[PDB]
Amino acid sequence: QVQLQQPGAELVKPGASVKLSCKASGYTFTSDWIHWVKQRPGHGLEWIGEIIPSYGRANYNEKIQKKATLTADKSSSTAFMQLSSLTSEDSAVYYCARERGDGYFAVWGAGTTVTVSSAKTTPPSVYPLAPGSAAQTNSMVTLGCLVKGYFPEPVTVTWNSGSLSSGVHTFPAVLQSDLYTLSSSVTVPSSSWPSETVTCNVAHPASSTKVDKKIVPRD
Amino acid sequence: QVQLQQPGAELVKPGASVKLSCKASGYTFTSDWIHWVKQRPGHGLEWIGEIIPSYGRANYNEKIQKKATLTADKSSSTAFMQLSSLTSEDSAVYYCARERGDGYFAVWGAGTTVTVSSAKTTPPSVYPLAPGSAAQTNSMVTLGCLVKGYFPEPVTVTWNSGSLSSGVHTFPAVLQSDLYTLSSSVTVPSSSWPSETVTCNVAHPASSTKVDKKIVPRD
Amino acid sequence: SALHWRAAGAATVLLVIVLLAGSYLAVLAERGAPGAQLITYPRALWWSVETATTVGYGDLYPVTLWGRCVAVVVMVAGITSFGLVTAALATWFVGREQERRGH
Amino acid sequence: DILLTQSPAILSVSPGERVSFSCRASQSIGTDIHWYQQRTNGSPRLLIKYASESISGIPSRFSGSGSGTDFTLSINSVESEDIANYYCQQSNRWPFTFGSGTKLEIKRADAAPTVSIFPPSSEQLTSGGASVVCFLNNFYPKDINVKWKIDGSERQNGVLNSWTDQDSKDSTYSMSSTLTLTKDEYERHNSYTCEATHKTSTSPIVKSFNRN
Ligand SMILES: CCCCCCCCCO
Ligand SMILES: [K+]
Repeated sequence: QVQLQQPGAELVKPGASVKLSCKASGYTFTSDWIHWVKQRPGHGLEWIGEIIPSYGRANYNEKIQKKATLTADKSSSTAFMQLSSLTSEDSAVYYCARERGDGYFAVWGAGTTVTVSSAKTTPPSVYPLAPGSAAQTNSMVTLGCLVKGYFPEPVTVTWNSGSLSSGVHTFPAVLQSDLYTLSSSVTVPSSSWPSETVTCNVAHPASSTKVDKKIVPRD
Repeated sequence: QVQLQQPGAELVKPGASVKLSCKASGYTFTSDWIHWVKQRPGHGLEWIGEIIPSYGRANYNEKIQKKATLTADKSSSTAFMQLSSLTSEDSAVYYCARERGDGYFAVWGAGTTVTVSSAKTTPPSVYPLAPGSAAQTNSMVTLGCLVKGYFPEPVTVTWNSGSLSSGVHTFPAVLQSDLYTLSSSVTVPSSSWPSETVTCNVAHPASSTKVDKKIVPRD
Repeated sequence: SALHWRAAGAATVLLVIVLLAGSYLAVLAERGAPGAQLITYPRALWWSVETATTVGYGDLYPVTLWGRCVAVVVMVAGITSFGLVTAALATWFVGREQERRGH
Repeated sequence: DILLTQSPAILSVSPGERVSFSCRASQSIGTDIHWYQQRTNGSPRLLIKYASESISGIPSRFSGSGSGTDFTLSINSVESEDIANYYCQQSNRWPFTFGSGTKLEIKRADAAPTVSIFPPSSEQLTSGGASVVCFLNNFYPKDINVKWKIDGSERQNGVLNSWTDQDSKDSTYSMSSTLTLTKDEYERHNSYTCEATHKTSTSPIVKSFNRN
């Protein structure tokens, strides 16, 4: 089971603060340390700090301006990272990771995408992408879904609740007018569709929404 | 006496495995380690691994893909190296060496030439090389023997069972149509031949053959 | 069981406790100090043992105030414990010699 | 603090070939180096610990070596799923530090793009917007150009493109091109066409559809 659970996203207005959480399960030892790592888009991994739940002491990277304050709740096995007075420079994915006191990060959380912006949250609109009536199909057929007008990142797109993974491409989102847009592609044998259903599932953490859109041939 | 005895050659088809042996004699101590070193043609010495017969533990070079498994039989004082799933990249001379636990290789085996190929084994044909009837002899005369159509390498050529070493040149073999060919040269005082016999001995480890060819003046 | 043997046994158990606690506390005290090496538990336990025996190779050692205080406790506990074993052995020999003399 | 240098930043290899990533520490750190793999949009995953120790669940293909200041992560016979960023991390001295990462790139055989064009949905039109989407899927090399034409005339405004990273499924690349217009602008035009120009062909690959 997932050893470290982190929320998908957090939108923060410039100057405000946010408290990220990391719920741990599995074996827990008095020697465990919970680490936090920051990663800006297209960049590497940056160590932020660590905390030992059994004692409550925290240490921080001295090379960077201190934005975080780490705490831990033993009864709920949850570690927290309070980030305060954020700016766009603080926008990034923040991972939590567990170290058994022996130097390596045995496991990592899925990461929390933090976006520092004044813009407002907006759920995505999911539209179907089915071939036109004049499109000639091969032994395979390509379908998809358009996800536009959402903010902030990210959105997770799966096909048939995840049962369909092969032949799937989800393109990086593009930012225009304070809103993101992306499409996801799926290819299945031409014979299996529409006989066998194909649906895309779009989850938008920031708005706590998840919608499904069945892809059917045009009228 | 020879401290480490290794077979001359081993032909292995790509993908197959082979077990090399190293029979040791002379003083043996509980602190002895038997090492294996690989050397490709024209290249340097590469350490493969080591084993301590008295305990049976083996260590391997971490920098290279592990192709070997080392074992040792105390009763027969023999160390073995099992090479598995070989490719042409594994073709080379494999030496075994003995270290008295003090860091240096006191003695080395003669080495086993391993050839990874699909081609079949073929003993060499040994032909005489005597001067033509119009050749003018000096105070010295040059004779030789042609060794062609053998596979795989190597062959060892000696003159008069080894008693004749000075004035001997054995040329590197040339590969053509899955078969090797080389000649060996010998020069003796013109007066001593044919009065004193001159014979070349050709040993081909891979085929377990060794033939002799006396060199006599042409008819 | 005579006192010296019981005390020796107790000292051993206490030493093992100090080694484990010292290992835990050394890591707690040293992480956060740039350059420190006594920062993972397995090697910290090794460090506690080579400190308690007073060998002190120099492969690992505390650089912070609290790590050094922990080290002093480990040192004293080790010296005292092994010293107590020596004292117990002496008592044993003394008792045996008295007997051999008819006392 | 210990600086971990990973160079080159990008490593290009052919399928089934052995590859070696380099990690050099600014000072000797014994064997206190660990390697992580991070695929596009994924979280880091431990591959090797203490320079050469195997982790259960990781393919035998992965191995590590070295001690002191120089370390190597090797992959015997690389395959598509190995496409990702690789990072080293040291735990010899506080604070733990990470190398800057090396990306693994695979040079596969050329492949022409599979082009698909999609008319805007009725659900979208109902909102006064119209997006025409074109997929240029699974091609290689990644160098590719897309051109839009409305009623036979090249169009440039309203077009946004997006390119994926190399795919860990087949080592290919894909690209999407989206032409967004208002329902009105969309209603006063007949045919929409997307054309792809790729090294695999002297002639463009075109897909079209008429609004009727
Ligand atoms: C024996 C000294 C007390 C234990 C170490 C405390 C460390 C506190 C944090 O720096
Ligand atoms: K001492």
